[PDB]
Amino acid sequence: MGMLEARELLCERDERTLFSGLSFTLNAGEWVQITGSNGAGKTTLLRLLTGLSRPDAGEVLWQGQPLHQVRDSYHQNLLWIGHQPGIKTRLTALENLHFYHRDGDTAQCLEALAQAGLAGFEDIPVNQLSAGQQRRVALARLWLTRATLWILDQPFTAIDVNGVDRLTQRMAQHTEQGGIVILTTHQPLNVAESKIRRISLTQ
Amino acid sequence: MGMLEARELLCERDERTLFSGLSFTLNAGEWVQITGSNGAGKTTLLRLLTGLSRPDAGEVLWQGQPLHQVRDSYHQNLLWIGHQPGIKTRLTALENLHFYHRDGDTAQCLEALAQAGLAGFEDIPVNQLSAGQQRRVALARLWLTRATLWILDQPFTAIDVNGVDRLTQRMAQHTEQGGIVILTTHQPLNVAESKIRRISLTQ
Amino acid sequence: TPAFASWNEFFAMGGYAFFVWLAVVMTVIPLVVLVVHSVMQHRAILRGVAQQRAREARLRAAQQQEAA
Amino acid sequence: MFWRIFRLELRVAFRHSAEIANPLWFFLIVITLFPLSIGPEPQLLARIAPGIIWVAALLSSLLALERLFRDDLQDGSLEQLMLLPLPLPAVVLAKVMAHWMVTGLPLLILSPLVAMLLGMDVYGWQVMALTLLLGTPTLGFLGAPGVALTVGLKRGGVLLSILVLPLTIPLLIFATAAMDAASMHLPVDGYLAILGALLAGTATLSPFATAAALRISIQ
Amino acid sequence: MFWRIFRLELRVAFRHSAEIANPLWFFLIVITLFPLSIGPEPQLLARIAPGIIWVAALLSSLLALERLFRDDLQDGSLEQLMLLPLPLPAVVLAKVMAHWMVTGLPLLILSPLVAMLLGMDVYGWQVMALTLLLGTPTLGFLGAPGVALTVGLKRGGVLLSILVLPLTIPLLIFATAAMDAASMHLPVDGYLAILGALLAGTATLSPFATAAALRISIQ
Amino acid sequence: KTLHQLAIPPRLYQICGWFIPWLAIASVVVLTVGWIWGFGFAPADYQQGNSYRIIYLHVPAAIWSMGIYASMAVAAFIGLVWQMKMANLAVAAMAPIGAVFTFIALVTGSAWGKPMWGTWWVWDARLTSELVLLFLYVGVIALWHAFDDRRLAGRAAGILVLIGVVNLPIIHYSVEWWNTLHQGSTRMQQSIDPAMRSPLRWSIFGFLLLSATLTLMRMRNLILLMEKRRPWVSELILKRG
Repeated sequence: MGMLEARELLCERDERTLFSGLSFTLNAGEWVQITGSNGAGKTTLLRLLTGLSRPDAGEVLWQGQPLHQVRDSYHQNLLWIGHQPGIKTRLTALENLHFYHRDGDTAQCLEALAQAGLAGFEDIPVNQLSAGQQRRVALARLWLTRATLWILDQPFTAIDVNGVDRLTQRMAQHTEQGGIVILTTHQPLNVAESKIRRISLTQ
Repeated sequence: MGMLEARELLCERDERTLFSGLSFTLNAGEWVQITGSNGAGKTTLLRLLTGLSRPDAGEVLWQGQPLHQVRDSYHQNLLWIGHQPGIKTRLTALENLHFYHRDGDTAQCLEALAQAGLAGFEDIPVNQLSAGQQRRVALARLWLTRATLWILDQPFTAIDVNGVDRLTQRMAQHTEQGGIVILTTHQPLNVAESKIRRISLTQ
Repeated sequence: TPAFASWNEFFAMGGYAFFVWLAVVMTVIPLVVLVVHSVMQHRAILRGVAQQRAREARLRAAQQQEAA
Repeated sequence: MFWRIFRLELRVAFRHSAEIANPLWFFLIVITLFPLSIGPEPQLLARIAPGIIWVAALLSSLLALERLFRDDLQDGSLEQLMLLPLPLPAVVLAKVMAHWMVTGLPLLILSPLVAMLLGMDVYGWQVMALTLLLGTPTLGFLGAPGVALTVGLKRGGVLLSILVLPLTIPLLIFATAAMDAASMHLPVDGYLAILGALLAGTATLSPFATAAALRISIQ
Repeated sequence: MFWRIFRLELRVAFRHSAEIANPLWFFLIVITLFPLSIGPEPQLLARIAPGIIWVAALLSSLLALERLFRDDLQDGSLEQLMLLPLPLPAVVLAKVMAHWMVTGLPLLILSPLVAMLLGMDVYGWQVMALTLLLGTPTLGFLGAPGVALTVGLKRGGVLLSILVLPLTIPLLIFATAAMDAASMHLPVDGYLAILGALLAGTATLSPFATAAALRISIQ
Repeated sequence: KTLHQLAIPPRLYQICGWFIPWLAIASVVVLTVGWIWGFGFAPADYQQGNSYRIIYLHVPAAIWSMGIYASMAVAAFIGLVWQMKMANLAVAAMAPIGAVFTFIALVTGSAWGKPMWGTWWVWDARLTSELVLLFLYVGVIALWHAFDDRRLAGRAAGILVLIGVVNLPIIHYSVEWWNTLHQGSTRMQQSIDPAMRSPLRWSIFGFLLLSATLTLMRMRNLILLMEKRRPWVSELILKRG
C-alpha cells in the first residue's frame, strides 16, 4: 500500500468544475509531476492534497487514516512550498530558517543556505533581497528537513539554471530513498522521462 | 541620436556595490535583454532607467534631456511591468485595464484581453484567479497601449507554454516600427541572436 | 562673600532642600548615563570591528588552506 | 485623469466595506461610552461633550488613516501611479480627497444623530457640523505625510499616530474652544476664520511634501 | 515550539535594541490628548479617568490587533503555521499571548505615571492595576475572533464588523463602572470577581473557536 | 575650499577627534564655574525663597531644546536641498540629545512647581509645550530607529524635522491660548533679579558647549556605524594595532 492516495476528489469554484473524480495512489520513492493546462486548478489540487482545503467530495488518505484524524503525524512528515514563500519579510534569512526544525548548529546550518546559492547573504534582511532569493531562502529548507513527503507549487520560478540543476540533483537523492514529492512547473525539467510519472488532470 | 541614453550609472548602495560605469545607448527599434547572474541588480537597473529611483552618480537621458525635467513626455511614452502585478486585487479585470488609457470601445476592448489568453474570464474578480493570469493581465496591457518604449521586468514568470509564443510575436510587431523594448527574463527565448542586442552587467 | 556661611546649611536650604537635591540628582543621572552609553557604544563598535577582522582573518586562512 | 483617479479610489474604497465600518463604530462607541460611565448629571455633559465629539472623530480618523497608501504597495499600484502623465502632488490630493469622502463625510451625515444622544441645541449642531466640514480635510492633509513616510515599512501601528497627532493638536484646540464658546451663544466667527486659514495652509503645504516623502519611501 | 512561536512574535514586534518605547509613548499621547480638549481642572479628570484609560487601551489593542491574522495571510506564513506539528488552538493562544506583550504590560508599567497625571489616589492606582491586569487579556482574546473572520474570502460587505467591536460591551461597561465606583471609597471586589470570571471563560473558550474560525476563513 | 573636503567621512572623523577633548575640557570647566557661582555665592528671591535656584537647572537646557530643534532644521533643510547625504546623519546625532534636554527641562519644571501648586503635575503653561517637543523628539527617534536602512531613515527624518519646524509656531501659539483663556498662571519662567544674572548666561554657555560635545561625539559614533566595511575604518583599526 502506498503512503499518500487520493480518492474521487471533486473541486468546484464558481460554476466551473476544475477537476472531478481524480484518484491516484503514490508509492514510496516517486517523482510525480502534475502537468495541468490552466493556471488555477493545479494550485488548488496541490493545496487540497496537503489538507488546507477540505475536499468537496472524496478524500485524501495517508496510511489508511484520513487527514482530519492523523494530523499530528501528517504534519510531522510534510514540506510545503506555495506561490508565496511563507516567510517573514522583516526577519533575517537565518532566523527565518531557524524558526523551523533543526537548523542551529553547523551540522544543519550555513550549508543549507550555501548549497541553494546564497553564500555571503546570510545576515542581510529578506526585504533587502531579490524575489528569486526570497524564494531561494524557502527552497533552502530541503537540505535540512526530515520530512518524507514534499509538495512544491512552482519551485523553479526566477531561480537561475545553476540553482535549478542543484535543486533537481538534491531531489534525486530524496527520490532514491523512501520519499514522495509532487511538483508543478511550466518549464521543462532536464532529467530522463522514465523516472517521472505524469498524473494529468482529465475532463 | 539615441532615444534612451545612459551615462556612468553608479549604484553602489547598502554597504556593497552592484555595478559600475555602464553607458549604454539605444536608438529607435531595438531588442535588448539584461544578462543574468543573480536575482536582482537587474531590477535595480530597470528601476533606474524608468526614473522611479534616483541614481547615486551618473544620469540617464531621454532625447538628450535629463529625466528630472522631461517627466511628462517620458511618462506619456512608457509602461512598467515588474515583479509586482501592478493591478488592484479588489477590482475586476476589465476595469483594471480600463483605468489605463482608452480601452473602452471594442476596437481596444475584449481583444486586448482575448489575445493574451484570458478569454471567458473578464468579469470575474481577480482574487479568485491564478497569479499567472494575474500577471497575464499586465501582459494584456501591452496590446492596447501606444507607448514607444517598453521596459519589462520578468514578463515570462508563471506563464503557460502558449503564452511565451503569444507574447514574443507581439513584442516583435512592436519592435519593427521603432519600438524599443528592454527585457529581463530567465527563460530562454526561441529568438535568433542577431536581432536581439545584449547589454551585460559587467561584474 | 558667600551667601551660605555654614557648610551644613549648604545641604539644608530652609526646608526646601530635598526637592532641590532631587532636581540635582535627576540632573546628574541622565547626562552621565548618556555619556557612559555613548563611550561604551564607541568601544563596543570598535571591538565589533576587531572581531569582524578576526573572522575574515580566519576566512583568508581558510582561503590559503584551499589554495594550498 | 484627476477625476479618473478620484473615481477609481472611490470605487475601490466602496467595493469593500469591512474596513470602513471600524472607525464609524469607534466614533459611535466612544460617544455612547462616555455619558453612561461619567453619569447623568446635566451640568457636566454640556461642557465635556465638546472635547468628547472632537477627540472621538480624531481617534476614529487615525484608525481610518492606514488604508490610504498601505494596500497599494503590495498591489504595485504606487509604482504606476507615480508613472502617470500628471505630477504626483495632484494624484496625492485626489487620493486624500477620496479618503476624506469615504470616511470623513459620513461624520457630517451622522451628526444629527450624534447630537441627539448628548443634548445640545440646533445652533450647536450647526456650528459643530460646519466645523467638522472645515476640520476633517485638514486632518487628512496633516495625516498624509505620516502615511507616506510609513508606506514601505511593515508597521501599521502606534508609529503613525505618534507622527500625526502632535501635528494635529492645534485643530483640536481651536475646534473645541470654538464650539465650547458656541455653546455660550457667543459668536464664533473668528475661530471659524482661524480654522479656515488652517485648512488653507494645509492645502497649500501638505500635498507638496507628501509626494516627496512618498518618492523617498518607495525607492 | 510553543515558546518558539512566542519568541518569534516578540522578535517581529521588537526589532532594535531601544524600540520598546513606542507602545509606552503612544499611551502618553492619548493620556495627554484627552485633557487638551476637555480641560485642566483636576476634579473632572478624576471623575472621567475610567473612560480615558479604557478608550486609550481599546485604541491601542485594536490598533495592534491586525498583525495577528491579517499580515501573515499575504506573506503566506500563516499557512505553514497551520501545518506546524502542534494543535492550532495552542498556536493562536501563543500568538494572542504574544500580542498581550505589546499592549497590556507596558500599560501596567506606565499606570503609576498616568495615575499621577490624572490625580486619583493610591487606592485608585491599586484597583487600576488590578483591573488592567484582568482587562487586557480578555480584550485581546475577545478581539481575536472578529479579526479571524474578517480575513476570510474577500466578498463580505458590512456584516463582519459586528463580530469584532460590539462584543466589548459587557467587558468595558463592567470595568468602567467598577473603576468609577472605586473613586468614592466602596467595596469593589464583586466586580473584580466577575471580571476574573469573564477572563477565565473567554480564555477557555476563545482559541478553540478561533481555530475553527481560521479553518473557515481560508478554504 | 575646506568646506568641500569636510564631507569625506574619514576626514570628518579626524577633525571630530581633533575637536572633542579640548571642547569637553572647556565645557566641563565652564559648567563647573557656572554651577558653583549659581548654587553658591548668590541669594534667593523674596517670594518663593531658596527653591528659586532651580531656575538655573531649568532655563538653558529647556531653551536649548528649542535651540537644538532649530539646529536640526538647519541640518534637515540642507539634507533636502543639495542631497548632501552627510547632513542627514546630523539629525539622528542631535535628536536624542534634544530628547534628554527636553526630559530634564520637564523634570525640573515639574519639581520646582511644588511650593505653590501642591500637586506634582498641574496642567499649566510651558509644560504642555515641553511635552509636545518631547513627543516630536520621540517621533524623530522612532522614525530613525524604524527603517532597516540608514540613508532612507536619515532622509525621512529630515522630512519629519522639516514638517515639525513648519508646524511648531502654530503649536507654540495655540498652547498659549490656554494661558489667556482657561484661568491664569504665575510668571514662573524668567522672574529674575537684574543685579545677579550672569551665572544664568554662563550656564547657557555651558550647556551650549556640552551639547556641542555630545552631538559631535555621537556624530562620530554614527560615522563609524555607517561606513562599516570601507577601508578607512580598516586603516584606523590597523593603526590601533
